[PDB]
Amino acid sequence: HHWGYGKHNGPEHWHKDFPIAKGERQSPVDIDTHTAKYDPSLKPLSVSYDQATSLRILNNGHAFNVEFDDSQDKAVLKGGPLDGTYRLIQIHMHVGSLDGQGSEHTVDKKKYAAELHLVHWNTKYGDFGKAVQQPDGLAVLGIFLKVGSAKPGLQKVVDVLDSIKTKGKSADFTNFDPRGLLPESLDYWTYPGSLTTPPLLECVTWIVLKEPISVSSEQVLKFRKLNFNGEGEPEELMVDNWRPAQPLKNRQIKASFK
Ligand SMILES: [Co+2]
Repeated sequence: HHWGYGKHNGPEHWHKDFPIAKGERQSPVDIDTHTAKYDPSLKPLSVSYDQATSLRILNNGHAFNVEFDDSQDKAVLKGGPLDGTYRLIQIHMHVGSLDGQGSEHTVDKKKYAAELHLVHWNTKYGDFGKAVQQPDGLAVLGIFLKVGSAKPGLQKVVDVLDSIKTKGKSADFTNFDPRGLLPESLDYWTYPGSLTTPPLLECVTWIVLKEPISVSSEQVLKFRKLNFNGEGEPEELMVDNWRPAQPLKNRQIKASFK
């Protein structure tokens, strides 16, 4: 079998195949707002998704993933704690089975209904594959999801979920603007971490937005209708595909806001 989120292959088994799962810079972590350090020396975050170019959306059996053309600097992330340019390559979602869970990062132990991960990689490394092998190769943008008013930017994804219900299924997803997935405020917390799924490489500079985005009940409901399984196998709803919080160790979490 493969790694996953089930009893016999979930986050608790990962360390056997990827020993780094027990490393010193593992993600996600809990964000204790009473001890996070405000650092007024962080250049403002710069999100430039003006010429963004999405390609397709896919169900790899772990989540839905929207792939982007990262051959050029069309949709990048700079500023904040980042040095250089980071190219957006993919966006996926971690969701729960209940509104009270689903996010990977937590704030004062509170879990959100879901967490969006916008994955970017350092252009000083040539490509994603080379980037994941560097302590500062990736820059992932995390956005918490909370039930409220429907998010138009997410409705685009919601409307195609039917076509990619099972593992391995993919659909064309061009003309998708990721700007519609952001909240109003760009305030964030940041700390050095890793990928949250195998190979769990400690190559990412985490940027987690303080302000979640709102999604309607109908939308969140549709985001839980996807399947972990491939067509024809016993149906396993793709819910609770999140890795719990990991030991922060001596890492310091910094806030961009007072
Ligand atoms: Co993720």
